[PDB]
Order: sequence, then structure tokens, then C-alpha cells
Amino acid sequence: DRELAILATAENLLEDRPLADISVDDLAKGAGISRPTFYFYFPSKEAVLLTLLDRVVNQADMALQTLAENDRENMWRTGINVFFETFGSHKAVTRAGQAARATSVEVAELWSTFMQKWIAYTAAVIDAERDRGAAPRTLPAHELATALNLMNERTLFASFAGEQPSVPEARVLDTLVHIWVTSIYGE
Amino acid sequence: DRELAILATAENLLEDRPLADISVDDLAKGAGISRPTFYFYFPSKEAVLLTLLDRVVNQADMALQTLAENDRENMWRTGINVFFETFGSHKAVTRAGQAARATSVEVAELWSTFMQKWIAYTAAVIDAERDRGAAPRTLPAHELATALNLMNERTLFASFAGEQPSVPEARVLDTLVHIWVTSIYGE
Ligand SMILES: COc1ccc2nc(-c3noc(C4CCN(C(=O)CCC(F)(F)F)CC4)n3)sc2c1
Ligand SMILES: COc1ccc2nc(-c3noc(C4CCN(C(=O)CCC(F)(F)F)CC4)n3)sc2c1
Repeated sequence: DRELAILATAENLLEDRPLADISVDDLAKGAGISRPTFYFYFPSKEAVLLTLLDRVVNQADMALQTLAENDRENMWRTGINVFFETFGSHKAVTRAGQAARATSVEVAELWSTFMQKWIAYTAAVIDAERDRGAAPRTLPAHELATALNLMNERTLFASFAGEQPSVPEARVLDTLVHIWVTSIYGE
Repeated sequence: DRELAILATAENLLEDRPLADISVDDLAKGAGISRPTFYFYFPSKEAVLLTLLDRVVNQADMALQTLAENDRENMWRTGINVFFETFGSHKAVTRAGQAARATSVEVAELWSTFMQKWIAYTAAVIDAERDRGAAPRTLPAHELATALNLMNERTLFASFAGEQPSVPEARVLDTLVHIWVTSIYGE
């Protein structure tokens, strides 16, 4: 498709510079189409990013659903690793998509929809752990799930962007898993 | 000062709308000065926000220094509460300042400088807890401190903005304290 060519070009260019510094002409050129032909597939470069982010969050979400059809530390590590690997494989899209949350209501709403879904799935697993006697009844599961998921969002994305400060990318999985296991199973 | 009047006006208007929708004329008007007189004190509305954020982060930082000159759960709760109360007392400045991290290198660098300072202070306290035998030698203190501080940044600011998703503001302190105590003292 010309559609897939535009998406691949946008992902490539986002590795070099932000969306602000990519023109519809750059996207058309890389995709081997004219400018007006671009506007047939997407109303704006912003819509291209929204589509790229939607594919990445759906890939993470489908990978977590795959896990869910089947030791406590290794379970949480495997689950966190879906997001580490999936977002970690699409750092430029992840970075540009997180920035676009501030300027695009559609990007804000996509990110918010999936965060609510992943928080609800986390809380359901914590509740099942509590029901089976593996985890103590401490905080409300949904509030614990919210903070742990927000920690992961901020910590993954700071590490991938090499922000100062950040956990080094080679330490971020062990770091998050420790905090998830001690806070879910502790006291 | 006319300076203090501009800062107070900016903090007031940021409660109603974002910086983008506040003009130098609104700031001058509220401060009882002309437009050119405004430019005597500040080069831009962006500089006004940078100054407001600098005062708020310094107030938090001075309050934490005050604590530091003197049960483990209550210690961490008191320390987290400096940020909850200080930022919670300046929600409009906090919100606009966090958004400005994306568009102002000076705002990005202020926030990054103080986060490094608070992470280093957290890690020093964790290390002292380990040295005294109160906390086990688990993760590297500085990496644990980084993730817990990033959790607090994201969780406090989502709660204050009423984002979906967020921990309710009346639950956020208990939530963060649980995760800090179990991850610092656990295993
Ligand atoms: C085969 O058996 C298994 C194996 C693994 C496994 N993991 C499970 C799980 N439940 O909830 C979560 C979170 C989703 C959000 N999550 C995130 O980190 C979200 C990151 C973000 F997108 F938020 F930034 C972290 C894991 N994982 S159930 C399960 C069953
Ligand atoms: C009288 O005895 C006491 C009493 C309290 C007490 N608290 C201490 C402490 N050490 O590190 C921190 C963190 C700073 C960053 N922090 C944040 O939440 C930062 C929030 C952010 F700005 F990051 F968003 C959370 C507490 N607190 S030592 C101490 C000694």
C-alpha cells in the first residue's frame, strides 16, 4: 500500500527529528507519491503519528492478551516486558506519541483508553492473587495498579529517551519488577 | 514590587486557562502596569512561568532540607507530603510548568536539576537505612530512587490534573507511601 509506505517513512524520519520538523512533502517523497496523493490517505502529518501510535499500543495490547491466555516474579516480569520490548522496539513513535498527548485530543484519548484497560487488567490480576491467598489485602487494587502503571509509563519513556534523570535502559526491567513484586506481595 | 504583582497575576490567570491563552497585556493589566513596563521585568510570558516554577520547586526543596535537619513509614510519608502539599498548593503553576518542559529548555533543565537533587537525597537516605540494618541490600539505591521519584512525579501531577487515569487526590499519599515502604524495606 501507499498507506504502509507513508507510515514506514514517518517512523523512519521520526528517528532523525520530531514531527514539527517533518513536512507532508518529506512523507510523500519517502513514500514515492505526490503531496495531493498523501492527502488522499491522511488529512495531516498528525494523523500519520496517531495511526503509528494506534498500531504500537494495539501490538502491546494484543501481546498482553496472548500472555493472559495461560513464580509471581517471572509472571510480572513477562507482563512488564511486553511493554519494554514493544515500546522499546518503536522508540521514535513512542517519544513523538507521548509528546503529541499535549497537542492532540485524539492522541491523549488513545493513550488514556489503553492505560485504563491495562490498569483494569493489572487490578484484576492483583485481585485474583489476593483471592488465591498469594497477595495480602493492602491498598485498593485499582489505586495500586494505577500508580504502578503510571510509574512504568514515566520510567520506560524517560529511559528510552535517555532523559536526565532516568534508569539506564539495561536496568529498567529489573527496577520495575522489584517495585511491582514488593508492593503487590509485601505486608 | 511590580514584579510580585506580575507573578501573582500570572498564577491567578493560569487557574482559568493555559499560558498560550494569556497575553502579556492580560499580565500587565492585572499587575497595574503598561505593556512596555512588563518587558522591563520579564522578556516573555514564558519567563514569568519559569520564575513561578523556580519559586515552587525551591519552596519544596527548602521544605525537604528543613525535614532533613532532624517509624520508617511516617518518615517517608512526611517527605512525600512536602511535594504533595507544595505542588498541591500550586496546581496551575505545576500543570503549566510540566507542560512547558516540552517547549522551554530552561523549564526542562530546572525540573531535571531538582529531580536529580531529590533522587540523590532519596538514594542517600535509602543507603543510610541499609547501613543501619533497617533496609535490605536489594536494587542499587540510585536506580530504585529514580523509579520511585518518577512514579511520584507522574502520579502527583496526574492526580492534581484529574487525568483519566489517576489516583484520586485523597488516596495518592497513602498509595505512594505503600509503594515506597514495601519497595525500600521489602525482601
Ligand atoms: C503466562 O502468564 C502470565 C504471564 C504474564 C502476565 N502478565 C500479566 C499482567 N497483568 O497486568 C500487567 C501489566 C500490564 C500493564 N503493564 C505496563 O507496564 C503498562 C506500561 C505502560 F503502557 F503503562 F506504560 C505492566 C504489566 N501484566 S498477567 C500474566 C500472565
Ligand atoms: C524528620 O525526619 C525526616 C522526615 C522526613 C524525611 N523524608 C526524607 C526523604 N528523602 O527523600 C525523600 C523524597 C524526596 C523526593 N520525593 C518526591 O516525592 C519528589 C516528588 C517529585 F518532585 F519528584 F515529583 C519524595 C520524598 N524524602 S528524609 C526525612 C527525614
